Amino acid sequence: IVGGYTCGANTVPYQVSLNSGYHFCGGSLINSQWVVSAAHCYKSGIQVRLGEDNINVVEGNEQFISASKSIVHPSYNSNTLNNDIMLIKLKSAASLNSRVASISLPTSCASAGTQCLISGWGNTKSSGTSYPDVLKCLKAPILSDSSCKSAYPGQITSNMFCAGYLEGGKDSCQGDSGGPVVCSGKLQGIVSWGSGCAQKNKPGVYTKVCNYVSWIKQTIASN
Ligand SMILES: NC(=[NH2+])c1ccc2[nH]c(-c3cc(OC(F)(F)F)ccc3[O-])nc2c1
Ligand SMILES: [Ca+2]
Repeated sequence: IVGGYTCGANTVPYQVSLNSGYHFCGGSLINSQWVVSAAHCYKSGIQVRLGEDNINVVEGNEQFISASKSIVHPSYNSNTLNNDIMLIKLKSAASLNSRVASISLPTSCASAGTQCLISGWGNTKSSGTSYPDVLKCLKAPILSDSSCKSAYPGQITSNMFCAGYLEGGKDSCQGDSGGPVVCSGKLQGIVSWGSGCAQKNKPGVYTKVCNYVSWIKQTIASN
């Protein structure tokens, strides 16, 4: 997260870190046995780490659960990142409490101007790599479709939305991938891609979760 702030231990209880011997993507807990992340974060040997704040130290509240299976959207395209969403089922259910909780899926899509919270352990430098130990947060607005499409001509599908600042300085970045964009208590986006990080006129692009709620409910119901 570039230009963000320290969220504070366990203030984002649905945030999860996907770990394969190191933190490589974020994710969101949506029920005690399922997590939603980005299809581009797929890999085998994923351990889901819940209740995390400092990812390099055990300080209490963490639950490390192995993924039983990851379900990448059947129509995911890695060259366009269209349908960039993946569901991960946990080997056992997580214990939910105030530090570990799920986030609700949206009943409606959010409008431009909606302010959302984006969080992650991704890079905090737009030029170079600085990875924090603790969870960073950023409050960003969803942009209008015209500004999004004007920023990435021909690269935005209807399953993507842009959120961020065109002046630059504040944005999600590598390492934040797969994580949550929550607006009004609902999971509205998944950190997907962008050109560089916090670059002027290059806002972040997010998977539009409201378009996948029936797919998520149907897939969880049959697995
Ligand atoms: N500017 C953004 N809002 C943004 C968001 C997620 C990203 N994820 C990545 C990303 C970058 C990776 O390494 C690469 F820069 F060499 F391509 C690898 C995985 C990523 O998800 N870049 C990203 C940029
Ligand atoms: Ca920790």
